[PDB]
Amino acid sequence: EEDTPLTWDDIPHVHTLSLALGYRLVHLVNKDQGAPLSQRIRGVRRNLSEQVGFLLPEVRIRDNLSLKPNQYTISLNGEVIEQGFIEPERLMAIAVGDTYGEIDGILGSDPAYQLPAVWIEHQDKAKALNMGYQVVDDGTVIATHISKIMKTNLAELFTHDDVEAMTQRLTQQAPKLAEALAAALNPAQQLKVYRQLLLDQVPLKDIRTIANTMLESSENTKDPILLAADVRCALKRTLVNLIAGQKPELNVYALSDELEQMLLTSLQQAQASGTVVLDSFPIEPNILGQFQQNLPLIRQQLKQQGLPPILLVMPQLRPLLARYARTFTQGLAVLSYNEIPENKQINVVGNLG
Amino acid sequence: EEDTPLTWDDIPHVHTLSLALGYRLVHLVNKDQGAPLSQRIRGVRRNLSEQVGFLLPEVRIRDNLSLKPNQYTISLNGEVIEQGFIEPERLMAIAVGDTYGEIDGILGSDPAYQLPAVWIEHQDKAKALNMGYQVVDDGTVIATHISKIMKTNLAELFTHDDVEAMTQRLTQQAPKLAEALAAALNPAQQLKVYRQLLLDQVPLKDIRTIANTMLESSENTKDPILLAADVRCALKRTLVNLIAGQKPELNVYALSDELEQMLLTSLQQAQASGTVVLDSFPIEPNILGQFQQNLPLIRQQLKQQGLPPILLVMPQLRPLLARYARTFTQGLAVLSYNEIPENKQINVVGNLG
Repeated sequence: EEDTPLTWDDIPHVHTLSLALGYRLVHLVNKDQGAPLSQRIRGVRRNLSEQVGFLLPEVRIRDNLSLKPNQYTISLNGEVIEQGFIEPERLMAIAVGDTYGEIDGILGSDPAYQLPAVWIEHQDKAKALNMGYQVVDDGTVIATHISKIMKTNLAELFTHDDVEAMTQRLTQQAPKLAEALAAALNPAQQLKVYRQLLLDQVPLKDIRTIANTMLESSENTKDPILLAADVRCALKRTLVNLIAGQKPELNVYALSDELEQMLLTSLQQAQASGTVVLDSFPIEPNILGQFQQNLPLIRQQLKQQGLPPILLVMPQLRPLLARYARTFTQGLAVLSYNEIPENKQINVVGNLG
Repeated sequence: EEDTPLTWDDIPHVHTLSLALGYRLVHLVNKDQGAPLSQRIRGVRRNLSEQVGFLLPEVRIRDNLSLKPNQYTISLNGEVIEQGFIEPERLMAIAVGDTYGEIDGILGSDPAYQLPAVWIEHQDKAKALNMGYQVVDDGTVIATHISKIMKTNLAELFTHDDVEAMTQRLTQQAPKLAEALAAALNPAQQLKVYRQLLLDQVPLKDIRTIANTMLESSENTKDPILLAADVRCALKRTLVNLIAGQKPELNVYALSDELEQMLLTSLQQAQASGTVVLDSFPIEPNILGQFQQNLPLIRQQLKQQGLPPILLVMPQLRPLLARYARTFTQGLAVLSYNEIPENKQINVVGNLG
């Protein structure tokens, strides 16, 4: 009543990641009933931090009664991105596709990868564990969802303030490099580069061999898409090691010489303007529908054989097609030619007409 | 009599928001009779502050005998904007449209949204509450009116002094961003951008992901309408989340290819001059009457189906049509194409001939 001063502080900040927790599943943060979403959530936030190099933000957790008593929503920067439904006390199990037999569990879905799911009681673990199922506790069904959301939205999770912390962690290793890098690219320019690297989900663990490449290639162009190409050409090793396995033989698609040429025409035309697009899209010659059609099949065709999906392109089209594979197909990999080692021999599968 | 020095201080300042309180309803601020307009008014000024991000001004309250003993006027920056009439002691109830039955209450109107209203005694609440009505105390009839006035005039409520407080509240989060933003856009330039964002009523809660976008896009253009487009493309998520619901399917209008083209002609023509208008209006080819005619129907046609009103345009016409929907229709939403996610599939309703 005597809040007679309202101050800007009364306005609550917004947070990058936040969890909404409905009634039936608030027995997960209460610090007594073996709160998983203070360790399991840190489990993901660590076993993914140390993997992608930069400390992922702190997942905050709130419980808005506004929603159904047994659901949760994950919010990126202000508001929901994905919203799942948790069974009251029936643990979920997944059948990868090699498991056989079913259990009495109520059908559901996998909120992570859109797989069929059965929600089984706490006792039937044996029947799941002895039939070959992939059972998971309640909290993990969330934590895996948060992991997928982080791994997808990696870009927006990298703030204009980590670019300070990255240079700190890099001065710890090569203290003379940053002192020569920060004077070559102002942090506004650096961040765009890390954004372009994290969009296509490239790990920034070995920051030295990344600042080295930015410092090198900074002379020619300060464009943050020509720079993100060079860093990827320098990380070709870990790129392919993460996309495909250590098997030297490699299977991938390739652009159809016709369609591939048809695009380069568009880029050259748009080159009339001052590269109005960086490379994300210069021209939409109505083949965008053809793409939005094939790229799902392109993922699925290679998912008729089990091998991970990859796609080869010209380097000049590399940065473009990354945007499509980032929106249309939830899973893909667009690699250039020079981004693949001369060690791993590749095997084209076919064109795309 | 010995006020022999008259000093500039004797001149009373003017205030952004101020309330006028006639006789019959001064029993609302007197601090004894459960003064609602020191808590309810703060109720709105808080549950709207924390929503739109920036601390709304302090509503001042005065009682000029000049007016009828039972009316009130709300004043923005010097003088009345809206003026309501309060029944002596008969509480008002509203029938949303789904409620059935009437009560003895004297007819009136809803000062908020122009709805039919009945003013009932304090006892008939049950008959209202058991018939399905929306009854409200005297003070709330005001407080809701103040809320509507704030939510409409948000722009003029954002002073050239908050741009200091916004950077303070943003240094609290990303202290290295402002120190790199304030050196990129002088506060005179920043404010115009926040003005353009608040005109179409976009929340500024997540200031980090807004300064980030202004800092980014500041290289190309310092025009505060090309900047307000990029911030909205970056907030597309919360934009649509606030206009429509979380339902992925979406229904909206679209410009008639003919009329849409007819405007772009006008913009290109005006491009002869140095973009004499930012984008609010380059050319009035007498289709302004057609607009002032349709936009009311455009609101109402979609109010024949209950779904919230939206309108799609070209991005190059986006900033223009925002001015019309800000004046002609008290409620509308003009969204571009790139301002809508690729997640929510849209459903056009029809052109506008």
